Parts: sequence; structure tokens; C-alpha cells
Amino acid sequence: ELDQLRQEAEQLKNQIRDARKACADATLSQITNNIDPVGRIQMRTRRTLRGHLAKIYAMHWGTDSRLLVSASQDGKLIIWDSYTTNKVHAIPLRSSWVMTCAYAPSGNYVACGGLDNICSIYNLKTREGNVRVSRELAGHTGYLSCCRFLDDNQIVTSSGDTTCALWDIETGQQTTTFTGHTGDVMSLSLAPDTRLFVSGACDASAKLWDVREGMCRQTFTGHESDINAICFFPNGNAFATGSDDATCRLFDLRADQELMTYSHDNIICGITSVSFSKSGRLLLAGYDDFNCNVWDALKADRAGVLAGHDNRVSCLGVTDDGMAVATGSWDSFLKIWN
Amino acid sequence: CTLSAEDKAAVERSKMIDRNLREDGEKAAREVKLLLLGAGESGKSTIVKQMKIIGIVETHFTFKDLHFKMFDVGGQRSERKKWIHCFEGVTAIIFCVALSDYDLVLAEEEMNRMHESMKLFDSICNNKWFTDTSIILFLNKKDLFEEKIKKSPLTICYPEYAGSNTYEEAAAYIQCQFEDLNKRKDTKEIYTHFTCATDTKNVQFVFDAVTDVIIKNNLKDCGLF
Amino acid sequence: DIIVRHYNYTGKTSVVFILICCFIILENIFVLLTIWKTKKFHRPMYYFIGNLALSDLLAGVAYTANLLLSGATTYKLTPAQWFLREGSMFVALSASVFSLLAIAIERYITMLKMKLHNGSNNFRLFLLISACWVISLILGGLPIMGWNCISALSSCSTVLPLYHKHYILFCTTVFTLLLLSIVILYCRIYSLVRTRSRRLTFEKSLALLKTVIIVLSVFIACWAPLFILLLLDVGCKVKTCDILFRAEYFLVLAVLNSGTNPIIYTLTNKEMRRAFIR
Amino acid sequence: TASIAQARKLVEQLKMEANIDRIKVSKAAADLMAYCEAHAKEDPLLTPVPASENPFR
Amino acid sequence: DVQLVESGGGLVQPGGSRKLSCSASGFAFSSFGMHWVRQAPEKGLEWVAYISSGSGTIYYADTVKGRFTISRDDPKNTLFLQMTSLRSEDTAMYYCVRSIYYYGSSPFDFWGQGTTLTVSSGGSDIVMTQATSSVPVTPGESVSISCRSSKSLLHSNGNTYLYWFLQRPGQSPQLLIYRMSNLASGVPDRFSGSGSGTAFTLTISRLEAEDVGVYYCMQHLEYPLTFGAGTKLELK
Ligand SMILES: CCCCCCCCCCCCC/C=C/[C@@H](O)[C@@H](N)COP(=O)(O)O
Repeated sequence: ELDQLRQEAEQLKNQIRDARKACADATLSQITNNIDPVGRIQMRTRRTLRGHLAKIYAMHWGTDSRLLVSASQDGKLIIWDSYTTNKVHAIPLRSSWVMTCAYAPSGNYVACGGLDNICSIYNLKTREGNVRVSRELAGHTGYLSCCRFLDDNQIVTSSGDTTCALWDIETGQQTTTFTGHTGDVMSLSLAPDTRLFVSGACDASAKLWDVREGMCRQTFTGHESDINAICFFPNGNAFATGSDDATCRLFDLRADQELMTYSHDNIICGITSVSFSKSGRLLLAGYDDFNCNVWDALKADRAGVLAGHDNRVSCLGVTDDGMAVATGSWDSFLKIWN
Repeated sequence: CTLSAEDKAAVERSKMIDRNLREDGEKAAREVKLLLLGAGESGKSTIVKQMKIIGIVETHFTFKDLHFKMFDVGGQRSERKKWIHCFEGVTAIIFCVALSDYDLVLAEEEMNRMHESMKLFDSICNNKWFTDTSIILFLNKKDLFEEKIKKSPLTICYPEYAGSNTYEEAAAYIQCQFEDLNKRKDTKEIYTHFTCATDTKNVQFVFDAVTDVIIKNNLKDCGLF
Repeated sequence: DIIVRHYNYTGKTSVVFILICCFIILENIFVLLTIWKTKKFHRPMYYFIGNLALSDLLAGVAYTANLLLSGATTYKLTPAQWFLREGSMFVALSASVFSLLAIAIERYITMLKMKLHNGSNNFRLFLLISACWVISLILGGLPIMGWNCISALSSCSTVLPLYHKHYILFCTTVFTLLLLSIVILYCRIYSLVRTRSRRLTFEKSLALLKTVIIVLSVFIACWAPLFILLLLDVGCKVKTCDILFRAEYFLVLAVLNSGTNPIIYTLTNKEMRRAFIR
Repeated sequence: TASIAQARKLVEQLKMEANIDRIKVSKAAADLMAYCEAHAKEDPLLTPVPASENPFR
Repeated sequence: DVQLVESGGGLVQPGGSRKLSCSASGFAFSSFGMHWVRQAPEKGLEWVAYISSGSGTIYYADTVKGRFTISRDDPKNTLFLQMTSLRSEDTAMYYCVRSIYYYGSSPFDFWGQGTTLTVSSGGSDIVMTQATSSVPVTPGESVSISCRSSKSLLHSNGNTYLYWFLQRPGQSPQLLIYRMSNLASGVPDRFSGSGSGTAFTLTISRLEAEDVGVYYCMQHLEYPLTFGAGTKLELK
């Protein structure tokens, strides 16, 4: 029976591949062939945020596009005012091993997590005037790799237990559990409508998940190594995955197969973080070679390089108005770019 | 000045936050970072209790005016290559190996625990992150190993072992096999200590090894080595 | 007329020296660019090493200027220009030796307080950096302030027929104190390293001894002849000692010490070499 | 039969993934290109924003 | 919840000295700057002194400069005001006010109850004008409270440093609007702040019985903070 199930599964995979090939007549490279190239992209460093003493692992901007939050291995979660480089807040984390952080859309809460398998939500707007641990979420059996806020009460986290979770903060219990990944889930991205989300794992595949139903809508298998980053397109109909094979890949949900690959010969290091611009025309990807490339998403050509960090660029973010791009590296310095 | 009164007060708050961050960094910088690693039932728990007496679990203790933090990853069922870079820069790595499992084949398989331990030691020691980080090798369960080798030849684990079935010779042979896995002979040093569950000098040996590592780091900082 | 009178009273090869000097300039430039290019070298230790390289570069520049301006063209020089040139070489050499002192002091402070991570304390860094220049400039400036041989012709040095013997005695005393400080600090560093290595039971000490012996032996062997001449000129009356006239080789040894210093401070440092090839 | 149950679950997931409607790559590419061109003006990273109104100068 | 309690007030001979202490509980005292503000027996509010968090920055009013000294004991969470050579103009009720400054913060959140001191019997400062002394109002109606400034309170960073306070009869003032637009926490959405430049208005929609009180207009651009004369409301 097991052999029959396996052959049924491989026949279904063959049917999947044939259906994907049938709905593939013009390559994205051919459609975006007569368009005007972006050209050289020159972005200069405008602000340098100093105060972190260990390597920075995470960063999130927020809706106001002015404040931001950074997480570093020294055990401090620092909320900066990027305009004036002022430190608005500095929360001492209970666990120094933090590798993810999120800033709530309302701004009243901030999330963090890491090797302790616990997602900590801190209340920023308190009557006492300080920052307190609003909630601690436990239940993941692996390290917390990413977390994103749906609203003030719902959060979505990814962990190294090949499982994603949707938590109700007030109760503190896992409202929904998304399972089906074979490898460690390393990053997740939330759709603009907050109804679907894509998670990339170490099984060299990405999965589009339905938040409400809890079912896996789609599965995309184009990469050849661990997927370390993922990010929706601004329209929410596509996404981009950076992986360890030194390539980025743009997939589309409606097409259901891979659209584009972003790679160059002199790049052999993996991608730690990816992000899109406001219009989605530019795809920014931080690499292990201490740099941060800027690709033309439509043309797949290299547009720019953000070479200002002395160590691996670990986290990348773009403001919701696209005003600036923040890069946090392992040299304990954040840099804003315009 | 262009700044407003509220802007000036915000800048003053930022300066106070900066000074608190600097104080915290100075407090943390004088504190030893030890990464505890080992195979299943290697003896990490016994080492933890020994240190205490004299996701991730952190053990804090003090010896000779030195504060030691030990990070026992332990129950982290995930790829080590995805979070092992977080421990780059620790003062030392304490690797625990159980001698008695040289002739025990229940890996989880048909390969003994000692081969798996040597594979893990090769992975950690020759990892790109820990090229300069010294390894503190703890060969635990020396008494049970000595009792075992009375009737269980080491040939079960090492078929090229022509030495006698004696505690000292076999122990030296096993130590040499673990030390030969160090490709980074010049950049790092392996400190070997033979321990059990009924000894109290383990913390003293860890203190001495950390002192040697600190002296070497100071010599490298001054360019004198 | 004063310089002619002094040279009458006191009784008073270049190309290869200039070539060896230009070697010092090139080597110091190489060391400085090695420090600047590598980002991991932005530490107080390599900042002191760069100060030493810059001091050796200035010593080479001053010696080349002297060699071009020595000989029969020193009579054309105004006495003020003579003072500026000599104070040039003196300020260049004092800065080099004070850079050695600063390196020794920083190493001794690092070894006395082990800590774990050597923080980039910039206050002590800048204090030592500023001192190594301030005292050097002041010491080179004493002779032009009035501490010279005017109205004191009977008490004038012979190797420098315009500098007072009292000034040379003060410089010799300062050099004795400074060299003794350097030697004592390096010996004390070795003492702490040896004792703290012995106190732990289970090398670096032998390599440290080799490095300390190399540094001290090179410095002492280079500055011993200049020292003995700077003492004998005061200890010997004018028109008597013939050995003072051939003072060009001793000052060649003193400047080839500054030439050798980058070799010593790079070869012993393994990381320095590994950065040097690439 | 844990392995059999897992295989049946995987087969059901694959079948449920195979019942979705897929448009051709040309249509999706055209939609993505149209979205990029529509929002190009509101992107201050494509076109360097004047220093008069940007918040970092 | 958070509270500030003032003590040390009483009848003192003029030319003497008196120490006032404000005890703070329920909040991080060390992270909040502290202001001392008097109110005359029948007149409006008047800023007196200020000390920043960590005692780094200290300011005094020109009337009280030299004679008074403001200090804080963070470990025991107390705010001290020493007063020497007291004049007859110092008879007032004093309030200690907490105020934290960062991006998006609301200064002057909480006011102390105040302590009464009664002794036996300028220029270059922005003057805040509230010409309307008092108007009758009917519950459930809409009233607008106008404010005037001599110098524009809008800064180059876009913030208009105007604060609105309400003082109910027999109660300490509380913050309603901070920076001319933002509503303070716990304030009903009835109150709306507006204005631009030197003229400002405060709008109340469908007011109720507990909206009766004195409304004060205070500036925070130049640090010699000045309050308005006051605009009190009466029911019909
Ligand atoms: C206290 C720190 C160290 C102190 C440094 C003192 C070292 C002395 C530097 C001596 C400078 C030598 C330059 C001139 C030497 C002369 O003999 C000739 N060049 C000029 O006269 P001519 O030879 O042409 O007749």
C-alpha cells in the first residue's frame, strides 16, 4: 500500500508539473524585455545607528516610517527614532539569543524571539512610563526564526520545528498551526490584505498558507538549498525568496510556478534577507559578502550595491512609504539609505 | 541651538540610554562565554551540576572572581548550521564525550556512539565559525570506561588499535584520536581533561583553560603573538 | 659669524645612506597602508603601531633633509635654520622613542588587566598619542628658546658646535629614563606572563621571550653608539677628541633602527604578516 | 500505519493543490509589469527624491 | 495607579524657608522629568521650576530664580523644593507634575494634588492670551475655547508645542490635548484640538456635567513655560 501511495503521489506531482508547464507560454524575461532598464542605483548612507554592542539579527520598521526596532545578540531590543538617531527605547531582553523582531502596526507593542523558543511581546505604551513584557508565547519546539503582527491581538510566528503558528495574544494559545514543511522554517512574510502568508523553509521550498482556514494553499519548489528570506510583492500576488545557493527567485501565486531567477556568476554567498521597494520594481537582497545588492525585479539585472557594512548584512527593511532602506549587519551598526 | 526644549530633553534621554547601554556592555564584556556541546548522554548534565555546585539553558556561576556563563543548547531539534553562528565569539567550547559508549552501537542504528561523537567533534572543531575558539574536551565516565575495557576490547570501536587493554594506554589512544581531528592545529588548542561523576577539580580546570585562552587573546591583541 | 667661530673653536657615503633612508620611507608607507586598508586593525594597538610607523617616517624625512643640508652647505645656512634642522632630527627621534614607550605602556596595561575583550579606550589612547608629540616637540624646541652656546662658547659641545653641553646632558638623562622605562616594562610583561602561565596546570612564554629579546637587543644595539658618543662629547673637551668628527655612521645606526622597527613589529605579529601578503 | 497515514495525507494535499486554477505565465507577468508601471511614480527609491522634502536631509 | 502626593505646605513667616516634598508612586520616577507649578489663590497657573531625569538639566522661573532650589531623590522617589527668602507673592498651591520626553510622548500626563503655602503679610517670554474669562454653557451643547500666543509655537520639526489642560473645581489640572492635536490617554474623544501659528482653539462636542472647569493654555517651545489667564465654564 505504501508503494501504491508513493506512486500515486509521484503521478500527482507529474500532473502538477504538466499543468504548470501548460500555463507557461512566455517567460517573464521575454515579457519584460522591451521595458526601460532602471539603470545604476546610487543610494547613500544617511544615518548610522550606534549603540548595539553585539551582532544585529533582526529589524522592523513600522507603519509610521520614522521609528524602528532592532534586535541584537547583546540582549537589548532598541527602538530608534531614525530621523534624529535618538534611542526612543531600550528593552533588556530576558534571553540574549534573539534572531527575530517585529513592530506592531499600531506601534503599541513590539515582538522578539530566538533560541528560547518563546515569542515575547512588550507593551510600549504603558501608564507606568516603562516597557513591560505584555505576553510570552510558548509552544514551539524549535528556535523562533520569524514573527509578524497581524494586529494588536493576533501574531504569526515561524520556528525551527518545521511548523508555523498563529497566536491569539490575549489568550496566549496557538489559534492555528500550519504544518507540512520538511525543513526548518526560516522566514515568513504577510500579505498586504493579511489573509494569506508565505513561509520559506530549509527544505528548498516555499509554502503559501491560508490564515483563516489553516490549510496550505500552494507549494513552490524552485530553489536548491535553504531558503533564508521571503517577501511579498506590494500587490500581494507574488513573492521573492532568497536562498543559500546565492540565487533569488520570484514566484507568482496565480501562475503557481517560478517566474524569475536573480543570480550572477561572481556571487557564491547565500542571501540572508530580501525586501521589495514601494512599487516592487527594485528587489533588495542582503548577502553574506558584507554587501546588499539591488536587483531590477522586472529585468533581473543588477541595479545597485549597498556596500557600507563591515560584516554580514543580517536584516533588511524598507519603509511603508519607501522613503528609506534600513540595513542591519553583524558589525553592530544599523544604516539608513536613500 | 535649533533643537526644541522637547527635542533637547529627548536627546538627553537618548544620552542616558547610551550611558546605560555602555555600562551594561562593560558589565557583560568581563564575563566568560562557554558553549556546552556533546552527543546524547555524553555527560553534559553532570558537568552542569558540577559547575553549579562549585530551548537554550544558561548556567551562571563564579570562580576566582570570574563570572562564567554556560550555554547548553541541548534540546534544540533543528539544523545546527542555522543557529550555530549565534555562538561565534564565545570564550570557549566545552565538548563532552562519554568514553563508556565506545562499544555501544545504539546510536538512536548500526554505528556506535563514539563514531557519532567523533563526527560531531570534527564538525564543531573544523567549523568555519570556530576557527580560533579553543575546545575544552571532557572525557567523562572514566571509571565505567575502565571497568568496561576489562572485558570489551577497544577493537570494537577502533579496529586498528594494537595497544594493550589498559586504562592509561587506551585513554591516551582515544584522546589522540579526538585530537587528530583538529585541522586548525595552529589557530586553536584543545584542552583535554579526564573526568567522572565523583570529582571536584573540573571547575578549576575550566578556570585554568579560560585563563590560558585569555592570556593568548591578550597576546594576540598586543601583537605579541 | 657665530657658526664659523663655533666651528673654528670645536675643530670642525651620503648617497648610500639616503638610499637606506628611502628604504625606511617606503617600508613605513607600506606598514601605514597595511594598517589603513585592513578594517579589523582599527584598534588602539595598531593605532600605536601606526604612530610608530609615522614617527619612523618623520625620522627618515628629517635624516634625508639633514644629509642633503649637511656638509659644506651648512655654512650657507642661517643659525636659525641650523636650529630648526637639528630640532627637526631631535623631534623626529624623540617621537620615535616615545612611540616605542607608548607601545610598551599600552601592552603593559593590557597585560596587567587581562579582562576578556580589550575595549577601545580612547581617552588613554589620545593622552599617550598627544604626549608622545608634545614632549618630543618641547624637547626639540629647548635649544632655540635660548639653551644654546651664545655667551657660553667655553661650554659648547663638539659634535654639535652650537648646542650646549647642558642640553645634551638633559637629553641623555631623558633617554636613560625612557629606555629604562621601556626595558622595565617589557621585562615586567614577561614576568607577569611567565608567572600566570606557571600558576596554571594542564609555548607562548618562549615566543614572548624571543620577541622581547629581539626588540630590546635591536633597540639597545642601535642606540648604544649614539649614546656613548652623546656622553663622550660632554666628557671630552674641544680640540682633543678626534672620534667625534665621524658621527655620520652612529646616526645611520640610529635611523636604521627606525627602519628595522616595522620588520620587528610585523614579522613577530602573525596576523600582521597574514594581512601583509594579502 | 503511521507511514501509510502520512502518505495518504501527502497525496490528499497534492490533489487539493492540483485543483486550483492557474493562469498562464504571460498573463501574470503582464499583471506584475502593469503594477510596477502603475506605482512607479510613488517610488522614491527608483527616482532620487529631492532633498527639499525628504526626511533625512 | 500612578499618584503624586505633595506635603510640606503651611503658614510661614515671610523671609523664611520651607521644604516641599512630592512623593511619587505607581510609575518609574527616575525616567520622568518633574515640574513644580504654582497656582495663586484666585489667579491662574504659573510654572515655577523643572528638573530633568537624572538631574542633568535644571530650570527655574525668573521670579523664583536664586531663591528656590529643585532636586530629586530617585532611589526613594521624591521631588524636593527648597524655598528661601519667601515673599508675599509666593502664597499659592503647588503641584508636582511628571513629564517624560521622547518621540510620541505626552508630557504633563499626571498632576499632583498640590500643597498650599501662605506667608504672612520680565520680558523675552512668550505671553499666552485667553481673553475670554468665562462664558455660560448648556450641557449637551458645543463650545470652543480660543487661545492666543505672542510668538508662533510651530517648530521646524513640524510640532506645534501647545498643551491644553482642564481644572475642575476642587481638583488638580489634567492634560487634554498635547502638541495642539493629540488627545491624552483616557480623555474622551469629545475634546478636539486645532489651530495653527499663534491662534489656537479647543473644541468640545456634546459636553456633560463633569466638563465644567477652568481651561488653561500652556506653551512648551521656549522653556520659561507660560500658561494662559484661564477660561472657566459655568452652567445655566
Ligand atoms: C631623548 C630622545 C632621543 C634624543 C635624540 C638625540 C640624537 C641626536 C641626533 C643627532 C642629529 C645628527 C644630525 C647631524 C649630525 C652632524 O654631525 C652633521 N650632520 C652636521 O655637521 P657635519 O657632520 O656636517 O660636520
